[PDB]
Amino acid sequence: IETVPVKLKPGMDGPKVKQWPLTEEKIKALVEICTEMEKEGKISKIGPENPYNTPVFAIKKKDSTKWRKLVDFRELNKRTQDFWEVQLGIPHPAGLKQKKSVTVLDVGDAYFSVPLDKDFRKYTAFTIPSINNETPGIRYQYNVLPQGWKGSPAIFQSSMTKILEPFRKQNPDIVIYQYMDDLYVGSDLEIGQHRTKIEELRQHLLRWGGYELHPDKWTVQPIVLPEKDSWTVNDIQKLVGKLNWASQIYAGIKVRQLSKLLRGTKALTEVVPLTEEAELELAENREILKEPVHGVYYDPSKDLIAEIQKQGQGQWTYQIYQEPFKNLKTGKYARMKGAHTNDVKQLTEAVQKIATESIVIWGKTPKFKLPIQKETWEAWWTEYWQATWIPEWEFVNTPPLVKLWY
Amino acid sequence: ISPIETVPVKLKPGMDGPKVKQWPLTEEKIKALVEICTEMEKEGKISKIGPENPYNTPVFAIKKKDSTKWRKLVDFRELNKRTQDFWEVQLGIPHPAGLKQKKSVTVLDVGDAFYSVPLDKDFRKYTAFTIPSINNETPGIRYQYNVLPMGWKGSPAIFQSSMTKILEPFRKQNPDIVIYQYVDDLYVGSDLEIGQHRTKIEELRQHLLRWGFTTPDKKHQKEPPFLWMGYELHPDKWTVQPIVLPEKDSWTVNDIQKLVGKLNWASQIYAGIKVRQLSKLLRGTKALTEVVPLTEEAELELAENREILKEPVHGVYYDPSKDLIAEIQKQGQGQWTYQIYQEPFKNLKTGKYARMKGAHTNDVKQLTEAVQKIATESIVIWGKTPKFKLPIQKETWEAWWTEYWQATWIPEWEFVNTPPLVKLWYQLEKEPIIGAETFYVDGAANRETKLGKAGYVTDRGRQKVVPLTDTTNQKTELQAIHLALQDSGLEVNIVTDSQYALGIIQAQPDKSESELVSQIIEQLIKKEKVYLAWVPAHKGIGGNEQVDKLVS
DNA sequence: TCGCCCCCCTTCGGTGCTTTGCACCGAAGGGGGGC
Ligand SMILES: Nc1nc2c(ncn2[C@H]2C[C@H](O)[C@@H](COP(=O)(O)OP(=O)(O)OP(=O)(O)O)O2)c(=O)[nH]1
Ligand SMILES: [Mg+2]
Repeated sequence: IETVPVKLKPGMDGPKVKQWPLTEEKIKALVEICTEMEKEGKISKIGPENPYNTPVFAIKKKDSTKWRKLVDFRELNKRTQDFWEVQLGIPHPAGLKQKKSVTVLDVGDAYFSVPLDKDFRKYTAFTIPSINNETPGIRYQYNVLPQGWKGSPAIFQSSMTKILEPFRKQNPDIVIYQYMDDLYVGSDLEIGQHRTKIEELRQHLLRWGGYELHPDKWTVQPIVLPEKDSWTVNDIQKLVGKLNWASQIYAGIKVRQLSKLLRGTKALTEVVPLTEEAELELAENREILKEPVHGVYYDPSKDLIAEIQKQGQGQWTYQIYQEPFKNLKTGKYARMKGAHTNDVKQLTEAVQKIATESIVIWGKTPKFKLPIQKETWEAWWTEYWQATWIPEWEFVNTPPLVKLWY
Repeated sequence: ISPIETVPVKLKPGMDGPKVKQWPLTEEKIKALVEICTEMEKEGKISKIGPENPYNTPVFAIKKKDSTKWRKLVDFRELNKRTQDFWEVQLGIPHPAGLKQKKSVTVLDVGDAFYSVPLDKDFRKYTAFTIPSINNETPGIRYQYNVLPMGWKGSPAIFQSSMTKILEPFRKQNPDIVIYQYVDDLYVGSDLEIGQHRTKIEELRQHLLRWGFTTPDKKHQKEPPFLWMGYELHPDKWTVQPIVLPEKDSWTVNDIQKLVGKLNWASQIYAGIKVRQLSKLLRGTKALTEVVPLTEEAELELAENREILKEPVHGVYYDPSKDLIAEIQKQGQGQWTYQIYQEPFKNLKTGKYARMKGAHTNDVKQLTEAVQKIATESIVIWGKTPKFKLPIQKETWEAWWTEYWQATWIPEWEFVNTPPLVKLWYQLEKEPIIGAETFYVDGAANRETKLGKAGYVTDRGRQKVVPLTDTTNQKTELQAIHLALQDSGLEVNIVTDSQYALGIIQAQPDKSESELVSQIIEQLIKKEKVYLAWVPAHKGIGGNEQVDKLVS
C-alpha cells in the first residue's frame, strides 16, 4: 500500500513537548495498549536520537470502561501542512446542526489501516513515563495514520467516502460529518429509532474494520437587564455600566438620560425614581437585546474563539466569536453530576460541550480563553476529559467588571 | 564492548566538527590519562588517528569518589552545539519514599559503563582528541572514541536507552523482581528468600556480562545499609546521607546560594525547613563574591534550621495497601511545609512550598498551589494522589470558591486544627452598605509627565486631592482607593473607574510585592464592611464626574 | 575548564492589553542532589 507524502509548514520543526506525570492506572493502560500496537506493527520502538516528542495520556469514558489512548498532537497539528492547500480536506455539511439527534462515533481505529509517510513518522514520537522513575521513558513512533493527527482524516478521506456511500444513499437524509477521529451522524428519527440505525452503521464499519446530541435544544442566552420596581443609585450605575459595555456590540443603545438621572454625588443606597424619559430608555434597550445582533456572519477562514465565565451554583456562560464583540453565539452551560462541588470538572465538561457544538455548527473547535489558573487546570483536567480531540486554549484571569452574561 | 547495535547520530545541518586545541595539564593527570588511554586502546575503546582527521577537542581529568581512580573528561562543548538534538529519556529521579519494603535487596553498579557502549561509526571522527606530554617535548598522540565519551551531549541518553534494551529480557522473564535503573546503578529488590534471590542476581549479572556490562565486586552491595542515590536504605527505614552546612564568619552571595541548596535538599525528610530570609539576601546582588551580611531574620532562620538538622530523622517505605496522607502547615511569609505519611508519625517524606507566584496573592491561593505541587509529586513517586489534611475551615474554602470568579478546586481533604489556620482576611460586600459613606475615587497621571493626582469626593460633602510625583496611571488609581480607605470609617462604599484596581482588590489579596497594594490590604483588613463598585469613566456619571473634574 | 536529569530562588526579557505600565510566563543565571 502506497503512502501520501506530507510536509511540515515551511520553517517549522516537529513537536518537542515534554511528557507529564501519569497515574499508575494510566501508565498501565498505555503499556498494554502500546505493546499490542507494537506487535501489530502500528507503532515502532525508538530511542533518543529522535529529538521529537508529544505528550501521551489515557481516558476511560463512562460510555465504555475500556481505556482509550490519547496523544495530544495539538502542537504537531499546528505545524503540519494544511490539507486545503494539498486539496484533500473535508467539507462541513450545514444540515448537521439542523438534525434532531446527532450521535458521535469514535472511528479512529480505521486510520491504522493506512501507512504513514516514512519521512513523517519521526514527528509522531511519544514517551511513556515510569512510576517513581524506576525506568527511563519508553519511546514509540507511529507507522500508520495516528489518532488525533489532523492529516489522518485528510488522507483517509477517499476511503471513508467509499465505506459510507452505501449507508448514506440507503439513508439520504441522515447527514454524516467526519471531524478528526469522530463521525457526527445526525438524523430526524425517534430517539430510540435513531439509535437502532446507529447500531447498523457501527456494524457496517465493523465488517470493514456513543454520545447522543440534540442541537435543536441548544439555546442562545442574550443580555438580559434586571427588572425591579424600585431602583437605587447603585442599581442605575450597574445598569449604565452594563449598557455602555453592550454599546460595543448592539446598535443604537442609549444611556445619557439615566446618566443624567445620577447627577450629583449621591449615596449608593438612595432610591432614585425613574424618569418618564428614563423608563423609555430601559424598555427601549431591553428590546435591542431581545433578538440577535444584525450583521454578524461566520467566516471559515478565521479562527473561532470561546470565552467562558463562572457564574456560580453550577452555571457557566460562554460566547463564541471570531472578531471581538461580534458574537456568533452566546450560551449558558449547566450540568448535574451529584458531587456538587467541582469547578474544574464543570469547566472541563463545559469546554467539551462548547467545542462539540462548534464542530456540529461550523465544523471545527474554537480556541478557548479559560477562566482558570494554568496550574490548577493542568493539575486535574485530564481526569475529566472524554473526547478523542483536544481544543486549543489559553489561560486568562477574568475580573468581571460587568455582570453582563448573567 | 557491548555487541548491542549502535544508535545513529548526526551533526546539525550545515555544521562541521570541532577544531579546538588542547591545553596544558599537570604531569600526574597525564599519567592517569595515558594509563586510561593505553588501556582503552587495548580494549578497543579508542583508536589512534592522524592528520587526515582535522578535528580536535581538549581533554582533562578529575578524580572519582573512589579516591584512587581518575575520570577522563573531554570538553566537547563545541561538538555538542553542532550535534543533533536528542530527546532525553531520563524523566526524573527515583525517590526512596516510593520503594516498597522488600525481603532481599541488592545494589549493583556497572564498571566503565559509558565505555561499554559503542559509538556510531560515522560519528567517531568528530570525537578526535589529543593526550599532552609536559613541556611539549614530544607531540601528543591523537585518538578518537569508539564508545560513548564522557562530556558528549548524546552519551547519557544513548547509554540509558541501551541499558533499558539490555535489561528488558530480564524484566519480562522476572516481573516479581523490581529493578530501579538510574544510569548504570541498579537497585534490585525482591520477596525471595536469600538463596533464590542471590541466584537471580547471579543470573542478572551474567546476562549483563554477555552484553558487555561488568559488575565489579567493589560496587556490589549485598548488606544493609545500602548506599543508593544519596540515601541509606535500611530494611525498615531510610535516611539521607549526612548534610554538612557551611559555617562562615563572613558570607558571600555564593556561600548563601550553597546554603539554601543544601537546605532545600534537606527539606525532603527534615520537616520545617525555611529559606525565605536567607534567600532574601540574594536579591539585588550583582556578584557571587560580594560579601552579604546576614540579616537578623536570616540568622534566626539559619539557627532554626540548624536545630532541626541536629535531630536524627528517617523516612519509611511505601505500603500500597494503605492510603497516602498529606498534611500541610503554614509557616508565615508565604512559606509552607508538608509531610506525607500513611501511619501517623511515620513520614514517607517531607517537603516545602514557598514560591511567590504573581505580584498579588493570598494564603488560600498559595495553599491551593501547595496542594497542586504535592499532588504532582505524589503522581510522580507513587502514581496516585494523596488524601489531604489542611489547616483551613470548610466554611473558609466554601466562601472562597463561591466568591472567586476563577474556577478552583481541592481534592478530598479533612480539616486539621494546627494554627495558624488559613483564612480570608476580608470579604467585599456584595451589596452597598446602608448608612456608610460613599466615596467616589479617581486618580490620574500624565503619561509623559510622571506627575499625577489622587482624590475623592463624597455624598457627605468630603473631598481631597493629593498631588503625586514619579507615579503612573495605575498607581494613582490605587492611591485614590488608599485615601478613601484611609479617611473613611469602619464601613465604606467606594466607586472607582479603574478596572485594574478593582481586579486586584476583588481577588482579596493578603500579600503583595507592591508596598502600595500592601498598604491597601492592611486597611481592608482593619475595615468592618467594604463595598467596591465600578463605573465607566468619562461618561459624566454622578459622583465619578465630579471627582474626575477635581483631579484636574 | 565535560555531559544528561530532577528540585528551589532570582533575574530578565518577550507577549498582549480595546495598554503607555503591568501582569504573566518561560528561559537562564545561581545553588542542591544523582550517575
Ligand atoms: N560527562 C560526565 N559523565 C558522568 C560523570 N559521572 C558519571 N557519569 C556518567 C558516565 C559514567 O560512565 C556513568 C556511570 O558513572 P560511574 O560513577 O559508575 O562511572 P563508571 O561506570 O564509568 O566507572 P566505574 O563505575 O568506577 O567502574 O555515568 C561526570 O562527572 N561527567
Ligand atoms: Mg559505574
